[PDB]
Amino acid sequence: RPYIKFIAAEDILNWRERWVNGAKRTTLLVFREESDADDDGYQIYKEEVWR
Amino acid sequence: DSNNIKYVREDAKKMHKLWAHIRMAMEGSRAIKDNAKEFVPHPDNTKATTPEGVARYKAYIERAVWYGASANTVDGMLGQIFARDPVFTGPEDKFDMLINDVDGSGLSIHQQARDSAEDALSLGRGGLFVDYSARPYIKFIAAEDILNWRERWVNGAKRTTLLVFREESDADDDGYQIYKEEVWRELRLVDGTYWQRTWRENDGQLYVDDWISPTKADGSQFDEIPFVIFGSKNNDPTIDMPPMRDLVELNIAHFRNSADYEEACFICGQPTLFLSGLTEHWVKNVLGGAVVIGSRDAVPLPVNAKPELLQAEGNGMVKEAMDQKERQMVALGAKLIDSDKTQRTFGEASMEAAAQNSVLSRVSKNVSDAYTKALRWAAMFLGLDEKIEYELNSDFDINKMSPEELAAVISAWQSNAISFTEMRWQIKKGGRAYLEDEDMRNESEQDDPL
Amino acid sequence: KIQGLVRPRDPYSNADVAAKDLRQLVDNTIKVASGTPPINIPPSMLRWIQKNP
Repeated sequence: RPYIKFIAAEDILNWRERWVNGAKRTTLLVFREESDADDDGYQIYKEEVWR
Repeated sequence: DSNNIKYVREDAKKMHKLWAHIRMAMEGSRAIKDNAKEFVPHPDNTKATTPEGVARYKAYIERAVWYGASANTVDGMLGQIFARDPVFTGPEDKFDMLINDVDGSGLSIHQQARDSAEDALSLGRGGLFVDYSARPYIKFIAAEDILNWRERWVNGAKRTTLLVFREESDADDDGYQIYKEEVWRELRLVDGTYWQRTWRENDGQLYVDDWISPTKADGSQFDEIPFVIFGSKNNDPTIDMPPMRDLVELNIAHFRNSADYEEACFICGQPTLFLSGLTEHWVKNVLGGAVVIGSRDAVPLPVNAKPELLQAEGNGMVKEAMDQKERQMVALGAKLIDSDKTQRTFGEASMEAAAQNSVLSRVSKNVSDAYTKALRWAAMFLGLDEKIEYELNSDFDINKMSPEELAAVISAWQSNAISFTEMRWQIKKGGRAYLEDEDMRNESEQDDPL
Repeated sequence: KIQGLVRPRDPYSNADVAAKDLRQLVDNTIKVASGTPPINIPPSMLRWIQKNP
């Protein structure tokens, strides 16, 4: 199924706008996603994912 | 790996301080004065080290008056949220066990809803757990009891994998004493499959139980943990900031300024004679170490002896600070106090009522859909109807229905515009009828008396 | 407790009797504080053998 994420403002960190055939096309957009670690222990880490 | 289950997460430890302070503010002056070190700094710590300093601080604190506006604000918020009763949608005779005694203690679902809404309005967190014994039991887990939650992507979606909370019991011994035996529940979600394990301690022994996967009536186990962390903002594991923080801070400031004001009132609130231009000769001979001040007796004084009564004048800057903090709390749009002196021209507050009850319209929705999700989990335990809901009172500032209101509702039902059950819910909400709809239908089936 | 709470009497006579007071024995409950010696649990040793800290 599709998922509709929500990216906080500080996470959106790069983008571009190139005029292609007289149109504004966003050629690039890079944002951050942040999660924990599934160590078998109960300790919590911080992992990073860049989409 | 049977790891540290009493491990409390770092953000939970971070929030415990504010949670405890909010709790003491709710319990009122009894707790605030008891823990006065955290709230009211000592006027002079150098003296405070000395025993006369601690005696002075005890006198300074005992004279203080805690305003108790946080308790009234919370109480008022719940009053608007819980008027008449929350509405249950779906089958009712097939769900009566979750309604009459929600957790097998004779406590109705609406009273647990009241407790949960209060706990979410006070410190902005909560929890509802669903477990299968037969009958499903809805739990209520305080903000301070949830101590671990792990979130990752399972199939590329924000999923809750680990969740540990605390359970507290009182051992059934032969005597009458009370003990607090403690239970830890570990909820795990591996590879899209729910799991549950139990930890308990008693008589100096930590026990571990086998992993179990509670299954629905039709089977296929469970795909998500039956636990919602309902808060001020949303039902996400991340801590939602307590909505009561600002009001508490203002009330603490008002409390310490009240301490200052009361010290001033006790010391310099009584007039004093201040007999200037007086000699010990005059005192010891004619005054004789005593003065009669009443109207019946007249006291003489020597030349250039000016008497003048001194007392601290009113409207001091401490009192204006106190009044400003009372007004600041009112400005913070908090239902802590009601002023009869102030007046309102009607029709104005109708615009702001939307913003006045934002927190209410938000916590009500959060608690409502959290309870709806929990009831859907219970239904999947019993394979009952899954398209059921639970809604709180979304219409605040309730009041009795006027004759025009009642007549308009009747006419709106005589037209095919409002449902009959909706009409009856209107009339009950406005306090104009009390019996159930079906009992009324049965009473109105018979021919009219005439 | 009042030790001499019941005393004989002679209804035919009128003699003096001494008064008795109410004492209040007080109980007690001491507090004992215990603790744990410091334990060195560096994560280095646990991680060197693949055990979570």
